[PDB]
Formats: sequence, structure tokens, C-alpha cells
Amino acid sequence: IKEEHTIIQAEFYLLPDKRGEFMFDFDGDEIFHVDIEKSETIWRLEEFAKFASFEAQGALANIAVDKANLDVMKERSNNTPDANVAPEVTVLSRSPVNLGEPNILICFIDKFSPPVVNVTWLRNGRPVTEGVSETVFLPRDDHLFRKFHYLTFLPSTDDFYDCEVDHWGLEEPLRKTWEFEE
Amino acid sequence: RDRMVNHFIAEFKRKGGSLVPRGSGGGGSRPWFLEYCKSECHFYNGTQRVRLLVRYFYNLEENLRFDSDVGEFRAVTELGRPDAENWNSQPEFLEQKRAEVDTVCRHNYEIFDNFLVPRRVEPTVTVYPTKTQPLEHHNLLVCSVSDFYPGNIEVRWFRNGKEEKTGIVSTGLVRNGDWTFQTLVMLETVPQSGEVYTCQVEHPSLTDPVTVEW
Ligand SMILES: *[C@@H]1O[C@H](CO)[C@@H](O)[C@H](O)[C@H]1NC(C)=O
Ligand SMILES: *[C@@H]1O[C@H](CO)[C@@H](O)[C@H](O)[C@H]1NC(C)=O
Ligand SMILES: *[C@H]1O[C@H](CO)[C@@H](O)[C@H](O)[C@H]1NC(C)=O
Repeated sequence: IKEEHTIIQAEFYLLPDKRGEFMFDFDGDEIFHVDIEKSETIWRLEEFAKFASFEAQGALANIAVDKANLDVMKERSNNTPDANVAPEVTVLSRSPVNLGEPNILICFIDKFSPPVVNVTWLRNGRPVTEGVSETVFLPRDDHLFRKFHYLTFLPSTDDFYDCEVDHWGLEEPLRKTWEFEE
Repeated sequence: RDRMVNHFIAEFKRKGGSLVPRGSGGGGSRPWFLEYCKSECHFYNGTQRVRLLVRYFYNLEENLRFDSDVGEFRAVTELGRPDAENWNSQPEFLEQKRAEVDTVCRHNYEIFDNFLVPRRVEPTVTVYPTKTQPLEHHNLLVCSVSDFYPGNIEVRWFRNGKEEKTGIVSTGLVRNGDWTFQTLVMLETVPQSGEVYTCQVEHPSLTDPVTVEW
């Protein structure tokens, strides 16, 4: 056999928002990421924590330099702020949707930049704050970002769901609707 | 449990001069400035042969990179050159990056080969039609293959015997972000009596193929 894999250490620092990021990718999936604020390693899947350990200070230090560099870079190009590339959204179930059996709706915001979005899940018109989770800003092969959003939902014949994505590159927030169909 | 994961260390970019800018889009666009970097450890066959590739961005474009194969930084665009030249003049830095194929790329592989590499999860295979009532075009036989990992897999729809190599509407490999894939391989057909459809799924968590007739 032959093992083909790619580990990526992606980090960034973004102004004006003053928000950085330091994470590792394994064949496309987040191995983990550091919480630059709380200063802690957040494995993608908790089971990982029992196999490796990343001293979260390490990240904080690199972001410190990436903070510096951005001021260098921003000066080297006349503080010319590039354009904003509106993200592409798509709501899909995490597994086959049977009526009554718990599932999850994945809200995949893809191909965007800058790395900042406002995503909202709506169940039957109202915003849902419980049973919702999101991933950090994930890398792509290119220079753009993708980021996943999840909402635990009970496959009902009565409901409907929406994902609302608002990005500095959209005229009006985007809203993809999902809804059981049978 | 293995060792502690290493990371690539960031270097301050010597400011440099100033380049006369190309442009920036507006019209519903707010000003932003992003310094972004990607250090890609590429393993062709485990740690046998590895290729490092550090890619420095800035806003919407890659402007400088460090290929293992080339051995020095290269300007991808003009904005990156001031750096490519400076870092390239720092002999000590150039060896650092050069040693990173090891101190970082391999050191971390080795660790990850213990849990990440061998991670396997069998796919829950599922067959069913999208039977409406009319349509005429005919409701496609949906072979949903969910929750599997690694990505690579092969899902084949068979028409009673032979590999019905056509009308295979597919989603392709979908990635959920929680380390689980899935894919629906839908067959466009007209379900009729005396004929059972089959879904043959081969995967690195399956010694033998999973087949679901319908
Ligand atoms: C890949 O590496 C393994 C050991 O890690 C060994 O079989 C050989 O070096 C390579 N195998 C193939 C099939 O290339
Ligand atoms: C150039 O960079 C300066 C930073 O001092 C900024 O104020 C100005 O708007 C930029 N554009 C031009 C055309 O000078
Ligand atoms: C919505 O999010 C922020 C607050 O988190 C708000 O100030 C801004 O108008 C919107 N952000 C984006 C990235 O569009």
C-alpha cells in the first residue's frame, strides 16, 4: 500500500476585526485549532486529545508575528483593501432523513473571503440558538475559505429550515431553505 | 498516546519598500486586510518522501511561497518579492525551513499515523426510490452511502447482473466537517417486476463489499 496525506498549518490575522486563527488540517478535516483568546487547544474530535498534545502558546506566538507582518504588508501596498468574495451556501442533511429520527442540517458556507460571516439557522421562521454548532474558518486548496454550521433537528413533516449567511461581500444576506420532501 | 505536535514558527517580514498598487474592488465592499499563511506538509508515501510547501497570502492573493523542491522562497506576485529576497538572504532561515521537512513534517506525521491515518468508519449503505406517483421520467433508485471515512470508496449500481454504467446521477464525495463522508449514487430507471437493483460499496473499512439489493 501507499499512504498519501497532507497536513496543513493554516493561520491568519484579520483587520479591522482584529481576529486571528491557528489550526491544523488532515486530508481536509480539522485536526484541531487553538483558541487564540482563551489560549487553548480545541481538538476537532475530543478523542484526539488522548493521542497528541499541542502547547497552545505556540499558536499565540505565531499569530503575534502574523500580526506584525500584516502591518508590514498593509504598508507595502498602500493599505489598498482588496474586494470581498461573497460565499456560496448550501444546506444538506448530515445523514438520511427519516421522519422522527434525529438528524443534523449542515450549512456549508464555501469559497468566501474575508474570513468573517454571520450565519443564522431558522426553524419555521424563527432563529435557533439551541442545538447549533459551527467550525472555525477552514482552508481550501486556493486562498478562499469554507466553514460548516450544524443544527440538530427532528425530521418533522410540519417544519422547514433556513440558513442565513451575511458576509461583507453580499448585497443582502443569503438564505438557503431546506425542508423535508417525500 | 503519542508525542507533542510541532508547528512552523513565524518570521517577521522585513518591511521592505512600497509597491504601486493594482487595485481593489468596491460597490458594496468594506475595507479589510488579511495576512494569511499555509504550510502544507505533503506526504506521497508516509514519511518516505515528503514535500513541504509554505504559501503566504495577503487579501485575495498568494504572493510568496517556499517549495521544498525549489529550496528558496519565490515571489508569486510582486508584493511577495521584498520578502522572498530578504528571507532568501538569511542563510540560517533557509536551513530552518529546510529542516522543517523533518522537525515538523515528519515529526507530526509519525504522531498522526497512530490515530488519524488508520481512522476508519464503515459506511451505512442505504437503498430507496424517490417514487412519487406519476412523473413518467421515473423515480431514481437512491443508493445513499453515509458516515464513512476515509473518503475513497466505490459505489456501483447493478441492473440485475451487469454494472449499469449509465444514468448514475451522483453527489460525489460530500464532506460533513465532522470527519464523516457520504455520497448518494442515484440511478435513473423505471422499476419493473422481475428485476432487482443492487448497490455494491467497496471501502477501506470493508474487507468484503457491502451489497444492498432492491
Ligand atoms: C511506502 O512506504 C512503506 C513504508 O512506510 C514501504 O512499503 C515503501 O517504502 C512504500 N511502499 C510503496 C508501495 O510504495
Ligand atoms: C496610500 O497609503 C496611505 C497610508 O498612509 C493611505 O492614507 C492612502 O489612502 C493610500 N492611497 C493613496 C492613493 O495614497
Ligand atoms: C454581521 O456580523 C457583525 C457582528 O458580529 C456585524 O457588525 C456586521 O454588520 C456583519 N458582519 C459581516 C461579516 O457581514
